[PDB]
Amino acid sequence: ASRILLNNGAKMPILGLGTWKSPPGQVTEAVKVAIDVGYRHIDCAHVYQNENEVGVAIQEKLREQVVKREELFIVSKLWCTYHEKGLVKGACQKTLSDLKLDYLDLYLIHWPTGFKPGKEFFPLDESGNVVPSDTNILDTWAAMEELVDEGLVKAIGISNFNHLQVEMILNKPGLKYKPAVNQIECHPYLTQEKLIQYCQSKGIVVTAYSPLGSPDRPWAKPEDPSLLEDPRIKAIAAKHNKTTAQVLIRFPMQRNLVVIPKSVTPERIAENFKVFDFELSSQDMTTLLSYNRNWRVCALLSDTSHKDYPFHEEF
Ligand SMILES: NC(=O)c1ccc[n+]([C@@H]2O[C@H](COP(=O)([O-])OP(=O)(O)OC[C@H]3O[C@@H](n4cnc5c(N)ncnc54)[C@H](OP(=O)(O)O)[C@@H]3O)[C@@H](O)[C@H]2O)c1
Ligand SMILES: NC(=O)[C@@H]1C[C@]2(NC(=O)NC2=O)c2cc(F)ccc2O1
Repeated sequence: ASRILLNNGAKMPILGLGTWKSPPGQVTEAVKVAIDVGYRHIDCAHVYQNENEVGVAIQEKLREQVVKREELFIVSKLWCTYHEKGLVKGACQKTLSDLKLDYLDLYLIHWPTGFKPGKEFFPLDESGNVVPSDTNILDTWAAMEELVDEGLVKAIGISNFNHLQVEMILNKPGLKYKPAVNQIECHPYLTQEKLIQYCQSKGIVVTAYSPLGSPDRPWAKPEDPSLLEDPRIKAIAAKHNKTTAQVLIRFPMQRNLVVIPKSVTPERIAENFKVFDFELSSQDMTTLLSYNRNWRVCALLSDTSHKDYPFHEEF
């Protein structure tokens, strides 16, 4: 099936288009192509600095009647410098304005770490450390709950939350809405079995980010492992007459995950959508799971000192 049911009773497309690092001069055409070929979920964020250009694409395709607003599933995220109760609404509203939407289908707390508010996304002290916010995740969650009750967003969720942090929200006194989604890094080198099982056990849908191992990540190094070039994964793809990327996308789909590969290349945008026509075997799935090495693309390395830094815990 192409959509998964969320605990808010809305349906979410299991395949979306990622937009981190998509250049502003290329992302409007990328999102136009993606909607033309069938994508109905766009993953965005204010920190990516391209929401205006994403929005231009969405609005044109609504105008052209290629799609209806109800058929789209648009996702954005609250940056770390906006965890303050009094800043959350304006951050959401700026995203809405830029995307030229009147609601978001899903708004996520981007990280459990809150940072000092201000112009800088990574505010630093004179010694180079990121300056934190004294706001805690539970008060940030209540501010997200307000957004639902104001009609700005249909669902709220979290991202890069470890199992104890998810539990902290689930156990929040006075909890009004559970998180619908936990968006986390997930691919054959970081298979996340524990955190996924916990989230699914609670009714929280997991979205897999960097599913191709983010080969365009700014800090990539030639000696890092490469999913797209892994000959073991290439061999599974060849067996199935699909590309390696297509296997990497289908793999989380069969774990009941949502997945959000990024591309600004039209050919690849289309390739990446052609994953509803084949099935990996259970053996294939277990083999791909065996490649785990707890290798992370996104570990927020500039702020491992934060109280709420998520990746010291084992999961
Ligand atoms: N919540 C968070 O903290 C968080 C963190 C990281 C990512 N995310 C989200 O997850 C999305 C996906 O993760 P990501 O951007 O890190 O990386 P990714 O989707 O794993 O990999 C994107 C890279 O793969 C290339 N690529 C795409 N399709 C390909 C194909 N079929 N064959 C060969 N290469 C292909 C892209 O190139 P081209 O673009 O040149 O075609 C780009 O260089 C992000 O864009 C963002 O929306 C969220
Ligand atoms: N270093 C990290 O782990 C994160 C990753 C990350 N990419 C992403 O999609 N979400 C993120 O937060 C990102 C994006 C940025 F625009 C800037 C920094 C940045 O850092």
